[PDB]
Amino acid sequence: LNFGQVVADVLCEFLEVAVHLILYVREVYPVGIFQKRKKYNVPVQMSCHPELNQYIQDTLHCVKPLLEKNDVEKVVVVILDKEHRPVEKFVFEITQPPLLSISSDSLLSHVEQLLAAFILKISVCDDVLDHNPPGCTFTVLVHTREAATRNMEKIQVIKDFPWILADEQDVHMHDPRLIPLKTMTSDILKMQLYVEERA
Amino acid sequence: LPLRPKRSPPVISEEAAEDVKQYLT
Repeated sequence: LNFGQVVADVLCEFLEVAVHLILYVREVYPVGIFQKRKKYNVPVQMSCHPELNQYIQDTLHCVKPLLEKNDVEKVVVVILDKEHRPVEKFVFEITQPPLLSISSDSLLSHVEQLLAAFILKISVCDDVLDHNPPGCTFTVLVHTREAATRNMEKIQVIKDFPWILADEQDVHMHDPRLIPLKTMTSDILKMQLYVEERA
Repeated sequence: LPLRPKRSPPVISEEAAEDVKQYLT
């Protein structure tokens, strides 16, 4: 029983809900494709677009093996402008502790309560951020652990869904404004969510 | 310097969005 995989499963399920909600509250896609649902006993917005949904799944299916090995330092949803310059970065800083502690109080109910606080802070974030310019798109970037083995080929999990090294153009954000969202420390996960935004 | 998908997310036309709103709730 590999609890690092248990943690990776919780993260990918959460990261899907989070990416969906980010695309909603940042209006990256039209509001019509989104449906109001409840996850972690908290209101969320899931897109019903089949190919957008498959794109997020393929991305996270690829990230998951790296999460299972604790080889991921950041998962970043980056929002591009019409000219492909980054406007905002939604940085999910992730690290499992050196030894995971699995309590039988309730592993699940309390990590989900902690993740629920992340969902609520995302919802209200469009009262602090400036409205993005029209025609924005998004991208997911994965920062791998300092010493990680051949991650470029471990992340190629989905057929015909390749990965690449990002450019400096994909990440360039000189002197941004920092918007902390939520920080959790559990006996299975330390996660930081904050937003960098173009000055 | 991080990793990214080489494939870009789909572009969803307003027509597709209306269809998604209309037929996939």
